[PDB]
Amino acid sequence: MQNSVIIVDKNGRLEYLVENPGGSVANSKAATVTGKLVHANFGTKKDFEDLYTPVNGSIVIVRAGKITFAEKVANAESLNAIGVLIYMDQTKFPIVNAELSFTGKGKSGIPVQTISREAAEKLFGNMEGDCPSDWKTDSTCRMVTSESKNVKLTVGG
Ligand code: NA
Ligand code: NA
Repeated sequence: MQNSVIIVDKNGRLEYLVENPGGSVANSKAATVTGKLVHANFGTKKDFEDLYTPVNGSIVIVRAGKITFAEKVANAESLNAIGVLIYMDQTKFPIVNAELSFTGKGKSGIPVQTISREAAEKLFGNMEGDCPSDWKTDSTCRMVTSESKNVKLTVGG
């Protein structure tokens, strides 16, 4: 279903293909979105409450775990995020059979994509701000993209 995660420079001339994930998120809306990438830990409600950066109008990246993918997306949707990236921090191997179950059996309101940990680590290289020690995640974790960088998420259909 031809998915792609791309870091685009705000000068409009440079971009860097992070990953074209072979796996698709079942019931994700098919679209392309571009904006800031904000790390929201696991995407739980408390994670979003303790977040400094407003996710409204931004792509959020979350770790798999604690809650379903649908609940992560539903919280990001509620806070007016434009897209969601999901990755596992405990393995390099990609998420398989990623799935979104919503009331009414419909799709997400925003594009949702699973990415490998290597892909997440690449995004973190273009991101600033150490993640809180309380998250108990890899030292490569970063919070928000630098001002000169946006993430272009494309989920195909
Ligand atoms: Na940014
Ligand atoms: Na849940």
